[PDB]
Amino acid sequence: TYVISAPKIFRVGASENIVIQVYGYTEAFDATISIKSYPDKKFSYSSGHVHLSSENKFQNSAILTIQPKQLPGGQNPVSYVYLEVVSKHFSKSKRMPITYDNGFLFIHTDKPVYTPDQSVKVRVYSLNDDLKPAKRETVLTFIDPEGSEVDMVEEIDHIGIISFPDFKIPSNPRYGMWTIKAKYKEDFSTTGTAYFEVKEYVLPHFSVSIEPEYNFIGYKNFKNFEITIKARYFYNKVVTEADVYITFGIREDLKDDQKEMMQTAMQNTMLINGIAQVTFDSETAVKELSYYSLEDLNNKYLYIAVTVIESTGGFSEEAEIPGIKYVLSPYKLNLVATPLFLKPGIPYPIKVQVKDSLDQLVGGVPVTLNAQTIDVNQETSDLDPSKSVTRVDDGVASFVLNLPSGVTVLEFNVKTDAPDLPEENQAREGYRAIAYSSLSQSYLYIDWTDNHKALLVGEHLNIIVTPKSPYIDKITHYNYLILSKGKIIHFGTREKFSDASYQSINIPVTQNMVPSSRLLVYYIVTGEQTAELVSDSVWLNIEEKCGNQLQVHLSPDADAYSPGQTVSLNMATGMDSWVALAAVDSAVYGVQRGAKKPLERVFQFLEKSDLGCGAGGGLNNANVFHLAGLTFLTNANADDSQENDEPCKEILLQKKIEEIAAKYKHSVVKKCCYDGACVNNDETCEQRAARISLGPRCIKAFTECCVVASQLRANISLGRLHMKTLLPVSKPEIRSYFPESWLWEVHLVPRRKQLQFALPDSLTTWEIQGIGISNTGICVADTVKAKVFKDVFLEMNIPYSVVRGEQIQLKGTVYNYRTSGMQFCVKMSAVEGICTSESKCVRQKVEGSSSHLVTFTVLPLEIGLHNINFSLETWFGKEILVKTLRVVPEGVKRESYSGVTLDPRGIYGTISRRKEFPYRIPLDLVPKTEIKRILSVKGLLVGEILSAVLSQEGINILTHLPKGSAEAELMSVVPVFYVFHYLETGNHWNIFHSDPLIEKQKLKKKLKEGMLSIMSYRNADYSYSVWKGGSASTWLTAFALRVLGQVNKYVEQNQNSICNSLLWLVENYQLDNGSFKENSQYQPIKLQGTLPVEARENSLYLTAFTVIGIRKAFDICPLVKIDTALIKADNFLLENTLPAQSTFTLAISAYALSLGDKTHPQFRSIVSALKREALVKGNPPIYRFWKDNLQHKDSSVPNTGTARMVETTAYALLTSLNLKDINYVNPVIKWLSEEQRYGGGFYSTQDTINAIEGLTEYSLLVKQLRLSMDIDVSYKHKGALHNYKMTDKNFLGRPVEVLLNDDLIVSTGFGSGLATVHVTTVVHKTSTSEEVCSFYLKIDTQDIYKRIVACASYKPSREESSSGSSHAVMDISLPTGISANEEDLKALVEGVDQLFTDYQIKDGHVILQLNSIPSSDFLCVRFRIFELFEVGFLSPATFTVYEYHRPDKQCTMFYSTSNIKIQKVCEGAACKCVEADCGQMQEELDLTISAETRKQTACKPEIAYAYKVSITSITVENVFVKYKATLLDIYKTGEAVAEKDSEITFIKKVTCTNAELVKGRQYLIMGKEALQIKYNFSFRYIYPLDSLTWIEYWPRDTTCSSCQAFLANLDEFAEDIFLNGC
Amino acid sequence: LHDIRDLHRYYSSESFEYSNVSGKVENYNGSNVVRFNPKDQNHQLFLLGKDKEQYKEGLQGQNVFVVQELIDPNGRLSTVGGVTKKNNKTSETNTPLFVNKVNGEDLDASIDSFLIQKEEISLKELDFKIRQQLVNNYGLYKGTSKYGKIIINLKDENKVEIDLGDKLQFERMGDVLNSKDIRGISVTINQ
Ligand SMILES: *[C@@H]1O[C@H](CO)[C@@H](O[C@@H]2O[C@H](CO)[C@@H](O)[C@H](O)[C@H]2NC(C)=O)[C@H](O)[C@H]1NC(C)=O
Ligand SMILES: *[C@@H]1O[C@H](CO)[C@@H](O)[C@H](O)[C@H]1NC(C)=O
Repeated sequence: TYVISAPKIFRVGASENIVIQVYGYTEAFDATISIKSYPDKKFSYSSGHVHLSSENKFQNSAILTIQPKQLPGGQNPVSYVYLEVVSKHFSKSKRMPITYDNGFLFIHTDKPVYTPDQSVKVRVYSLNDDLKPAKRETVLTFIDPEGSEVDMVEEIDHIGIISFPDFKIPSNPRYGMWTIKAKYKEDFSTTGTAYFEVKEYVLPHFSVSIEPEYNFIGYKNFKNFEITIKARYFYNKVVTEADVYITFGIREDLKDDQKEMMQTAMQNTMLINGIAQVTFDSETAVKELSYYSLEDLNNKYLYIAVTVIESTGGFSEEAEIPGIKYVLSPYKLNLVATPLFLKPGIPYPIKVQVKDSLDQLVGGVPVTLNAQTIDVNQETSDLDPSKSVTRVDDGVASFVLNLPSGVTVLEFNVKTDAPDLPEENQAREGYRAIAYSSLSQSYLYIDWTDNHKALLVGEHLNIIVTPKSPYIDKITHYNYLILSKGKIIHFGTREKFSDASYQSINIPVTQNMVPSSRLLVYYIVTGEQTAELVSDSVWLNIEEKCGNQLQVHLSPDADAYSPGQTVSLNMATGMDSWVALAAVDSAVYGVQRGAKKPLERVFQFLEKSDLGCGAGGGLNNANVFHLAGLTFLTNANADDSQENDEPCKEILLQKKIEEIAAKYKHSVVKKCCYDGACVNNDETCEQRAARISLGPRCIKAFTECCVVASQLRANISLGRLHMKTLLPVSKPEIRSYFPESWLWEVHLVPRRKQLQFALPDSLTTWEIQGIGISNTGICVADTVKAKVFKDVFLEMNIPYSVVRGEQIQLKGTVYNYRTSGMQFCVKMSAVEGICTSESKCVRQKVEGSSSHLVTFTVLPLEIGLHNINFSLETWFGKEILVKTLRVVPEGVKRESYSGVTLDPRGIYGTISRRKEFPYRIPLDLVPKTEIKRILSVKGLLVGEILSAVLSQEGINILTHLPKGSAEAELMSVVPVFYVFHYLETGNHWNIFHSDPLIEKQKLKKKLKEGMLSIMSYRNADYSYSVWKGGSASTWLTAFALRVLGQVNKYVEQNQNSICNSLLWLVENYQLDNGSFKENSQYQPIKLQGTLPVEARENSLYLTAFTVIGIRKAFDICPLVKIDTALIKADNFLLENTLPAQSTFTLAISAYALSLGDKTHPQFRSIVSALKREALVKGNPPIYRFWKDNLQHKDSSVPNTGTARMVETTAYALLTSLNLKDINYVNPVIKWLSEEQRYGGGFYSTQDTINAIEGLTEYSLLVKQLRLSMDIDVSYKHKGALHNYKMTDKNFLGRPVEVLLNDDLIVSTGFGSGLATVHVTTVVHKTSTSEEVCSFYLKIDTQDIYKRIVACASYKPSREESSSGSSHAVMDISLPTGISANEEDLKALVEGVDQLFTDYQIKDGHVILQLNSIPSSDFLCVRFRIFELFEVGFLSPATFTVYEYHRPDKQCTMFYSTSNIKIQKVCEGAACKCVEADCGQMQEELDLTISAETRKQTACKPEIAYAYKVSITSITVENVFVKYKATLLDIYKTGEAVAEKDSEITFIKKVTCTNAELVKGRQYLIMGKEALQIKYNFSFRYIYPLDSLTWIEYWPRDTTCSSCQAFLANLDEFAEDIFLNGC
Repeated sequence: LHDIRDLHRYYSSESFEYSNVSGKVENYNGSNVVRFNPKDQNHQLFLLGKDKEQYKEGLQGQNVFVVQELIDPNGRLSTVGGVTKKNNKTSETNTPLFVNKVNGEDLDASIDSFLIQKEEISLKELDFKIRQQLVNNYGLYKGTSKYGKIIINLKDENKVEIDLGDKLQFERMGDVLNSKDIRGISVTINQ
């Protein structure tokens, strides 16, 4: 008979292995095979002429191979084909399914967790069916955590290490589980998938740790679990009092972003001295709280997450434990290479294998084996139970039961008999075995032994062929067959030993078998009735020997490196190979890097191409061959494969509110009550409910739960009370950063290559991994950690900025990481403009593995001045750190209105070859501060907009306007888009002296990365939304469309998205008149009018706007349904503009029609309307523009432009520019290109996009004009400043800060072209009194520690509606060193009661944004602030609030964060320096409110002592030197030599008119330690006496000029210090 | 020349390959002999294949699979054949290639692969890697392993054999081969 083996499936592009081997007599005979198509044997893709003979034992092999044929998408092509073989003696073939999976996609993201703005490194290792390079073109597609695509890109496969382009995480991304999929561009269904998690980084206030009783939960504890949390500041000093909030929850796994929390999660065991603890009764805490009533029912995770809010500062810190596996039984059995089919007469083996809750092998466990059986005679048998014990080296507990030939199904249970494990938690498993049924009564059994868990390649497998049973022994030859990675790779024949039963077959283990393999062995048995094939088979796990041993090594093999060391790394291979380095901050993975495996991670996956299944052995010679992964081709036995195919799988008081979730009926109501009660005592419940929009459905859920929690706070409870009910809202925050990775290069290493480099200056354990791929396959190498780190180092905390003549406290901490302690000595460098206490080596001691606070007080008089060197000294180290100090003035206005259009050729209405900008000093100028002003001269009307995009990298907004809105994310793409549009659509790419083609790549990019930027604000329905998670705004959806449509010209945007984004407005938000309704409450503009008028107007404004959008973008989705809509819309506008209500309204209406049919008679009417409305400067027109009003001609165009002014005129200009109205428009752009400020469109956003578009689109419509002026910028009286020939070569020259105090003069020669002079002049004034207030404000600092309460009301302009403002922002400057309360603010925006919609602390400013500032009354933010450091005579910051879209509404106000008085005099600054820093003697007597101030002035870490003493020596005589005092009692032991009773001096020189200790009196003293001048012939120490020393009279007067109430406390304080320690 | 111990020492050796090497003939004895300065010494090369009677003139920078057959103390090493075109296309073919071990009635066979790293390839170099592989992965030249025949396929009806019992094929070591032509190798080992 013949046998022709082959896989169960074929694969396209797959070299399909097919052995043929046969029992034919002597006559040699040819054998050809090939692949032919379903029922017509016409197509034959390939074949093979492989001629066996008695020489080849009649056996052979062929590489058939079905390539690409049927490509028709939709046709179910390819499904099924025909295998064929040919000879002289027979011919036979087969119908057998096939597939499009060829190879493997391996997605190597550099690290697996990112934070906003990091750049994801990525590459792809890809292999084919043959685990070789597999060159192809591949395509991935990142998928945001919500499951919409977001990007895409293909790339070419030169070697197998496809290298894709970095994917920049959004400025403010969609936080959570990302997914990168990858597919083969061309044919082939093969799929890669990978993930990464985008979490939101937050700065940590103090280290919160959390440690659980043990690492799994087990029957033992489950009525308890000692979870210990430990809080501590970075300054080596534990938290004291703290408020702790721990909430638990269950969990399916650790790829599950979600987990069902659980009510009654203990609150407050207030942290206390750096620790708190609670035990967690899991039994209770799950039952009624989830489907989990038996612990049994639970072999999933327990989630813990604490929130520790510091009691003193009021800060807050969160921490979590992802999960903690629950466990029934701490062992886990699993059979081991023990096939589940019994051959009869053979004794059945059952090696079980015990493992611990940590998947290591565990020996010496006893294991019982009960088993159960029925006869073919249909009789049962309840076996006697056997017990063995698990081997020690093996982990295996091996059994064997001898089975009565007539056995059929055997059923076994298997358990551990831990003598100390209770019955329940004993570990168990069950299995079932069934007989190789064969009517020839014939069977087969093969096995083999080897004492170790893996067959080393090179070894030799002796494997025992026992044919037992077959009614007879007429066996000719035994034949085997070995597959691996889905392919047969060996096959052969041993002659059967005529005499005896069994023999051995000795197969070498070959490198081709490397991950594993299977073999199957058959003899062909001639039963008299019919030929029987018979065989058994076994799965062979073998050693993960690589093909190319790649091994990486570091040159200095030392286990620690210097933060900067140059160091050579080595590659290694036994065969030329491709490498692929990477150096991740090892810390990402870190926390229990689950054992699993490193290189087995890939091997596991990459061998699910093992078609087969099981430990081995079938059930029919079919089954046997089946599970092998094969179906075979042999006329004798049914080569069948019972239907379909075998999806084989792994056989081889706040609780009182929390009950009121009883009004579930939607998630949003949950959140409604939850954040409903939260904590709001500054307004009533129904005051908050008012602000609720989400739906009167949850308003009850809000007022209900709120009152409940409000009365409750009267009952749970100094004046410290703060309710809560934690829920991070399921947001992935992450209080630790992870540095960008490196060494991400590929390399060609022929057996060797070495490539030095010094590793990055940074405290990081660099795990530097390095996979390789070559013609053997993929081989990840053993990693190589390379932590770098410096032993001791200092950091200083400099502030952002300080005002001139504010006295600043400059802290820092010095790091000891050596195992022992040591001595340092940090000294700061006196830089010219900065006062200080030196006219010094204050050597301290740092306890080992810790850090000693450092500080310095300074005080700058010179503005802007920077630079301070810092130094420290250690026995074996002296190191210098440099720093730079931003110094500022007070209240900052910049007036730019100066500019010119240089027009030498009079093109524009006259000849501009001069403008003088002079000095104008505003009588509000802050003394001794120079007037800064910048000059920005460029060719082209479109030259600012060009210099802005090609002088700075990375896309950027064009104003000071705050990033909260989605609108700001959109406005970022703008200036690139317009630049790229003007650059490309007017071919001007030849501007570039450089390579233009690549300058173009850059902009496409800038354009794309910027486009994605917005996605976070894309909702699920395709509707975009103003801010994140904010109800869809009909408005921003349009504007998004508008800007998308625009950028589609040059960067294709996703069609399907844009369709639905479009299909959203029109299907839901177009009234039965054709106008569009806005959905959310977002007020974008405030229009003028009566309450009725407005709504009318407002409606136009939207409908016009949303047209321009659909209009702008319509072209990527011309869609019958939305053309209708466009018209019904267009209709309303024609039918509803023309009794024009505002010029602004008109203009959009106009520009919007302008983008459709621009001949409807009516349109021409409107354009008439509009065109009639305009105004003009000089006769004839040299300037035209429109004013916002409409023919109400108050005519206050008060020498000043305006966000809305520039807006409307851009709408006119844009309408006109459409109707190629060329001449009209000139004086219009003369006035824009002289309005826009240095850099870009100054007034707000919305105009600036239009005005830019205008400016561009016109410089496009009208021809350019070869630049060739000869500009000259020059001081009226001072010598000439610069002057340069302008040309099309350079026109976007440098700016220039005009230094000198003189009138300036730009002044081009004759020449030609158009150069825009802008000159944007900044100045600081002391006052607002002058300015125009559009908002009523109030602000001050409350004490009920300290907190800010800022308010505002909108002052309506005449004609205006009483509703209050449009989308607006409040902007509070914080006083120098006074952090705001992040959490307080989060509180305001983050709730259904949201008062604000967006907070942010940028550069020393809290910055809030909401849709309105009602005039009805005031609107108040409040939030608390902590004196981050000691500032000394602080100048005020400012509380400003303007309207986003019309900044012309800037009410500004100075305020201060403290009431502190106290006098001096001080001239030109030489005053606050003759007083170095010297100390302060608190006033005699004292006011109540101090038991709190007195303690705190103690252990504050800058207090290296606190000890009461009295002056025994202050030499009355003049010229005599410094103090010395006798100590009386020590509260905090100074870190210096002397003990209670001794005298210790006190030093200070120079005039200090600010404290005089009276000799013979006992002053209490508090400050840092004494300065050691260690030794140059023997002496001492003592102290500074600075500005936070609390030198203070101890009036032990006990009766004097009637003292008291100050002694009660110093006698209090006194016996209070030592005990409360610190 | 024949023996089992030796054939395990010559084919396990360090192979090398060179290019951009141009030289000008001199005949030592029979017909030819050459030399080249590789960057460390000064070698030698014996041309004597049927392709040499077309090249008694000299080498224009070809590819020379310079593996040592014997050596001089100065490091220079004699060699035979191994020359290829240059500019030699850096094509990389993954070729079929079987291996059946005979043991009288027994046969342990395996389907496999060979990697041809060029466009045209010298039968010397073809034979050196065809045996280097058997020596390190199929138990060649170690015990009863030493006799056999390599049947290279080249077209429906052609084959170039190589007895394994001896490396006496100095003169065809000049022959050259088209990479893409080779349909599939097939070895049979008789122990
Ligand atoms: C601290 O600051 C001073 C002033 O900048 C640094 O002085 C410079 O040192 C470098 C190296 O010798 C010189 O090239 C510069 O010219 C110096 N600057 C000037 C103009 O004084 C000094 O290096 C810093 N201290 C240390 C040790 O780095
Ligand atoms: C709160 O009110 C309840 C009911 O009036 C009262 O019994 C209880 O004393 C109060 N709670 C506490 C602990 O002060």
